[PDB]
Amino acid sequence: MHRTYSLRNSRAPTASQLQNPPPPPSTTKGRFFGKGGLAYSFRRSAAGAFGPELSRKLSQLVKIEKNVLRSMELTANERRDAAKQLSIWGLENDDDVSDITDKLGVLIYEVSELDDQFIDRYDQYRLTLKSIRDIEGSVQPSRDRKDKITDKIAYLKYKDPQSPKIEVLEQELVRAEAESLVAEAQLSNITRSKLRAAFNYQFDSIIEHSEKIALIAGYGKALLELLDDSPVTPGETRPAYDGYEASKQIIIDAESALNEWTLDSAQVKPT
Amino acid sequence: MHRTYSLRNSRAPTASQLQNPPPPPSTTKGRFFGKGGLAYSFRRSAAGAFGPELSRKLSQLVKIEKNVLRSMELTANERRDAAKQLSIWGLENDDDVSDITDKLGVLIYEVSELDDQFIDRYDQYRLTLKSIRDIEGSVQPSRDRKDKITDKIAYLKYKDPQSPKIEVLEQELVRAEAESLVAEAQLSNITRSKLRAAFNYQFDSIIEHSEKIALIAGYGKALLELLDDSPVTPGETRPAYDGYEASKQIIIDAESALNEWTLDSAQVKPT
Ligand SMILES: O=P(O)(O)O[C@@H]1[C@H](O)[C@H](O)[C@@H](OP(=O)(O)O)[C@H](OP(=O)(O)O)[C@H]1O
Ligand SMILES: O=P(O)(O)O[C@@H]1[C@H](O)[C@H](O)[C@@H](OP(=O)(O)O)[C@H](OP(=O)(O)O)[C@H]1O
Repeated sequence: MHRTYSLRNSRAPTASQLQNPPPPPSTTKGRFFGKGGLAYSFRRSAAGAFGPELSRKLSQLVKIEKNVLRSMELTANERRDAAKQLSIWGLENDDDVSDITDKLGVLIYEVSELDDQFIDRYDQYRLTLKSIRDIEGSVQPSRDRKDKITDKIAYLKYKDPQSPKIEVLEQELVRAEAESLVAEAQLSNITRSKLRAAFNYQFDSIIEHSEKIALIAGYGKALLELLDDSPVTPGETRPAYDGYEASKQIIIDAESALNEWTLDSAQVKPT
Repeated sequence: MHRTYSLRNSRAPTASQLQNPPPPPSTTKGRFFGKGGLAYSFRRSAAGAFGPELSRKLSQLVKIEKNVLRSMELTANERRDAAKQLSIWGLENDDDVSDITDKLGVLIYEVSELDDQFIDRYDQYRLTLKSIRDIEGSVQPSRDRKDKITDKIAYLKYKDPQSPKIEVLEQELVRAEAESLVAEAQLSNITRSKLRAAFNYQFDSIIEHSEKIALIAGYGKALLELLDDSPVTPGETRPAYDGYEASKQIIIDAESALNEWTLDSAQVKPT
């Protein structure tokens, strides 16, 4: 988060924000529950009511992550349709305009397919989170039994300190305690391992997607440079278009670079 | 698109796809209309029925782009909630685990706010597309009148070649034609200018967002390195955690780098 020490819900402008004023807030921000509907909210609340207490939060996280994946795939499909129909509109235009919008449509198609691949990786990470949820929520009943048996032992001791069940219940409490402390140890180990692996995978997918999208954007801007933005004076003829070969090579190079990209090929250097 | 010349709906694996097998397709791909509901589809169809013919496609593009923006803001809010509640789950864990998941939550919060900024830029680009739609759809009725008047002139000439209305209608046809050819010229000019500017803005926002997300991912992986993934043997104690200062400096550096990022500071070099 970028907030400086102030009560303001506004952050100090960065270098990009200093370069130009930020655009006004989106006009599509309507008034609603802030999420669109209620069925997924009911699912989330059910995850927050019925599940075991100590696993309830992680089950809710898994459900919300599934919602995020659903929304991401839906918006990827919608972006694909938008690119297709944008190029459809650009078909009946100037030949230069038609070619430029067609190539932009292909680039957005690549962006959509890369989004789909990142979505598959994101679902793999979500499955890992589901696995850690499962193991930890199945290790919870050990401590549940420990708490129940210690409460029963306290109640029996208060009611009848000389009851014969005291010794056997004490052995059982010891046994659940040996079952439980070291189970906590194993749970911590597996939680650390699974969390580290899943988040490393997720961040590798994130950086790969970001770098591929950045390369696509750079190639698209270089190809936009090809577009002739010089206006033609009223009443004049249309100059001939000869950018087929240049955009031809540009899209060829974009595909070649996308094939060539590797995890080590990432040029992002954190400091 | 990455498809090689084959009937396969499968693309040759890239270097990243060669490094490891791709994950299986997402398990959340349910059976439905492929989009979730019907109200937005009705809106899109109304955009594809009632509007002027030559502006109908661009109006549909604007509507679909609004749908994309709505979905993007919804998924950004859901990702924000997911990060918050993930860190909420990580609160009651190991102190190292609590700190690492808290910092990851902050990083995903930054990702969400950057998504919101990119969404604002994307809506600015959508507004530019709306503007070009408006001007071009308002220039369409000139050609509509030209076609109507030429049809009327042909019908009148066939019905009565010596009708007195022939000369005045011919002058009006000339006048609409002088109104229309050069209007086509101006429309081509304004379309080129608006499209180039809007797509340059969109691609600049895209590359900025991608680079910021890539820096966030790199810093997050470097911070995940801080996590102690070494398992502890059963029955042993918990080693003391001392990573507060290291993650302290890591998040400080991440914020500093995010402030320092400029458009020229982008390190992506298309070839
Ligand atoms: O004032 P009203 O009667 O409620 O209608 C609004 C506005 O006048 C436009 O018709 C429309 O924007 P466009 O001109 O771009 O179609 C907008 O839709 P929007 O919010 O989805 O943009 C409507 O909400
Ligand atoms: O086959 P169904 O009837 O569609 O139900 C699916 C599955 O059987 C589980 O109930 C659930 O996973 P869990 O066992 O972990 O709850 C999953 O949710 P998910 O995709 O969010 O994991 C559901 O989609």
